[PDB]
Amino acid sequence: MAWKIRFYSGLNQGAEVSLGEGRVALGSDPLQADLVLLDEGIAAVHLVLEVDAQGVRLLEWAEGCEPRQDGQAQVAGAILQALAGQTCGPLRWTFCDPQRSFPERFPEAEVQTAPVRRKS
Repeated sequence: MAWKIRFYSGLNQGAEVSLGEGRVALGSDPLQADLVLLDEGIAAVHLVLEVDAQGVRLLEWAEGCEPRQDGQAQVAGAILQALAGQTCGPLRWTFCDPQRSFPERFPEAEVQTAPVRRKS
């Protein structure tokens, strides 16, 4: 198989799965999801990827979430980077080639500091 995925959230924490070529839907509904995710806030179809030998492409995701890669919002059609930290709301995951190892801890990202404004 082409790639493997590791989950770092929810009841899937620590799970690892090898992926062949084609469409991969992740979500809480087993009728619609290739990878069943059990966590609060996971949609019936939460995230849809297209996998081939060359890489992993982001296709679709649940309303109310924004897919991010090391904190940066991604758009439909983006090619995702192996071993970067992927998030989509509650879901945290990464992927890599079968000949490489996953980090034990989810990849930390440098996020810019938020502005704040005191209320009164």
